[PDB]
Amino acid sequence: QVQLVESGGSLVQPGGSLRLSCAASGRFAESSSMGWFRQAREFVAAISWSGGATNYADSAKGRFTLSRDNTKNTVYLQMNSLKPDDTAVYYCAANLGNYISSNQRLYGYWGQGTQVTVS
Amino acid sequence: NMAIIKEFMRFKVHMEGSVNGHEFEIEGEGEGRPYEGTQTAKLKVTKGGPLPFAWDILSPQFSKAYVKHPADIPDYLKLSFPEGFKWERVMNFEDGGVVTVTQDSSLQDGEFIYKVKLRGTNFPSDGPVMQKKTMGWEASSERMYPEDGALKGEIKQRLKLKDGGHYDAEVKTTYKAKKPVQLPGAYNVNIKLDITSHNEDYTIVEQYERAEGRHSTGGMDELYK
Ligand SMILES: [Cl-]
Repeated sequence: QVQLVESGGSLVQPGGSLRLSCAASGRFAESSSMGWFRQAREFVAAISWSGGATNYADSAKGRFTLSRDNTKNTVYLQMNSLKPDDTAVYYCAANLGNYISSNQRLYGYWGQGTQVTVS
Repeated sequence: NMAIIKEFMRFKVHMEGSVNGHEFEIEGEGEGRPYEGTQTAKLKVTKGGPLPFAWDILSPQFSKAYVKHPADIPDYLKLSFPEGFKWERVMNFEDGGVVTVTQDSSLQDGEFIYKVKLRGTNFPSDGPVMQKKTMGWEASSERMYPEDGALKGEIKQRLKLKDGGHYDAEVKTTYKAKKPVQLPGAYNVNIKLDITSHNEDYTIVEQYERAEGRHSTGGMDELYK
């Protein structure tokens, strides 16, 4: 089992910045690769279970950064240069197969979403 | 991007080996869909050809990243990348033939890299291996279990013979990540390996394999995970 709890959604101004979190818990949390998807679902970015590989959708590259605290099996999505069309519910999902790319069907565990509004 | 497992991945493989003292080398290239459990490869004998023994004893040595796994089982071998894993196998054939293999797997420049070392011994002169009387493997079930910090698999593997008989091997393999990775519990992997084409002397051979893990405990709910 893996359970995912997200946090951090907020209202930010255009050009602004926010940091979202997702904490994984359960027997397989240590093996959970976590990917963010947004629904205004579309891939944003993902980070491997070890914290050592990241992969970003084109729209996220160079303005968003993902990191992982392995001691808490928690990932942090730092979003900069946000624009109104980044407004969405941001979901984090996980898999146990070292998958960090865009196919949402390969993530079997899902968080509850967190709302980001840019306006 | 060159260190992650995509839904399509290529591989390169080099094998050095000997069978009953006959040294040989093989180089090949493959491709497949790791999360779907399918792959193909094209292998070429680059030293020691034509081989004086059945290709089929070599075919299972050419890729466990390409196994479809249930979503709720840690996919130990995928998790081991990019550094990868090593495997070591013993095959005991029913007429006294033995194959032992060691293998290194890594992810480099966006492709898997496989290095294989093989030693086949004690195949009898009037058996099917040394006389090229085999005709591919039946589907197999590999029983997987964690042990001593590694993942083990056991198979009762059946080779078809041209005369309609069959030729069995008992196989045990150890698969060990290069760095610590969470081990799964016990489960099974259903595998079917086909030779899809070859030249007349088996110096160029194409293979296809489909492999899918399944829970072996957990009731109906753990089916088709
Ligand atoms: Cl043990």
